[PDB]
Amino acid sequence: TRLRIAIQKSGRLSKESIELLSECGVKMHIHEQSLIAFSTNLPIDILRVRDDDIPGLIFDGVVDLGIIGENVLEENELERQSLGENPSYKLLKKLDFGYCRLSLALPQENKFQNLKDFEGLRIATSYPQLLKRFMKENGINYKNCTLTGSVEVAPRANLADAICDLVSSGATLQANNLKEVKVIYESRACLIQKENALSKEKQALVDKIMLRVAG
Amino acid sequence: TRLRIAIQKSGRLSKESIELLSECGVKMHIHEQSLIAFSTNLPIDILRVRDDDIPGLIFDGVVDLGIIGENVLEENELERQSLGENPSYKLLKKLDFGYCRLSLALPQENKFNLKDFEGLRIATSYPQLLKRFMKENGINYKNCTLTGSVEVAPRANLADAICDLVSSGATLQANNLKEVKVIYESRACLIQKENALSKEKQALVDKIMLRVAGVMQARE
Ligand SMILES: [Cl-]
Ligand SMILES: [Zn+2]
Ligand SMILES: [Zn+2]
Repeated sequence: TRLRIAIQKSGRLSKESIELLSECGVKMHIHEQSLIAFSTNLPIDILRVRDDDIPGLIFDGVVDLGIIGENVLEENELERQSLGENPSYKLLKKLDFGYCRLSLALPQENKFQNLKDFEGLRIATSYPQLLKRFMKENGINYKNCTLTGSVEVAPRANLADAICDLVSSGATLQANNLKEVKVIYESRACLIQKENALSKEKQALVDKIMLRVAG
Repeated sequence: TRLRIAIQKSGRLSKESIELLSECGVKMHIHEQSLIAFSTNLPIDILRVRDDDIPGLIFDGVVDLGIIGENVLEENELERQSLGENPSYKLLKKLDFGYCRLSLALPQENKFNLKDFEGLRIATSYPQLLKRFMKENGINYKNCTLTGSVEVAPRANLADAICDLVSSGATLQANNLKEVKVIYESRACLIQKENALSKEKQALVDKIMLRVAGVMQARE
């Protein structure tokens, strides 16, 4: 009977997802719960999960609502489509946090003229589907390297020539002596809902939060 | 032109992987907790990554060798094949560590046959392995993919059952669950990328492989 809302357990979106929910009247205590936190004033459960699992939890109808970045959402949507599946979700609201971009970057010392310079390069990324689609759209051939973390270290480790990296301030690129060369995707946080109809009580509650989110 | 070997950075296989390399005569220094480390006596780069990335690095030819659990290798192979790709690798050796089992498990209070899983929501980090098993056995189910905290999903009423990886030497009694069916038995493996190596690198792999065999016999 309780609404299930998935949010990122720790990372970019965590703090502001919890802040948003509170401002919408959802009271809860976030301590170190491994998976679930229970709202103390409303019939709502907060599932604290790895960001990468949120799109799938929505697609699979496991949870009702989720707060997730467009990049993670689209990466996983593309993965599921490529498996021949039909992932679907309701977009409820584009949010005012989670701002970041996914960009091609090169070692500082490289002379870069064009996207054509990425031809035949090995490119390290945590977003292989998003990278793949961009490169196909622009007719550039390359070799993939999928790494879930430490992407920016790939060139120094001689694993890749270049990277496709999620960037906000430029600080981590600077630290790894890399330079942003081409933005391929721009992302923000979004609130989404599972496709299948909620029970009457649950949808009413969703409608109530959506009022205050708009608020 | 240096041999690249990918191993788990930290987790179920990390210690045992670096130990196997030492046992085989590969000396190395680890100066920091970062992606790359190097052998001191041989022309080898040691890449320390998330386990889940190792199959892909091998399929994509990014590295030459990998040490990885069969479960993780098979999950990602199935994933890549289901994407329309043709993941390929050489299996060099099944190793003497990383023993673990992917098991359907239920809450201890539940009355458990496999058709008892029919229609249940099943949480897992290995959705392809689960899907394949359930299709082979004609049991319909609802998927729940979680990268972590799988064992908490039923107590959180997020799922009815789990398909969980359990280590040799460990049980689920503490988490209040019962293993019902092992669907996959796994150990650590040494694998190689598909495209031929240079003669020099292949020669070093051969030398390592002889040593691995001697090490495993001497450890029994
Ligand atoms: Cl040194
Ligand atoms: Zn409290
Ligand atoms: Zn040293």
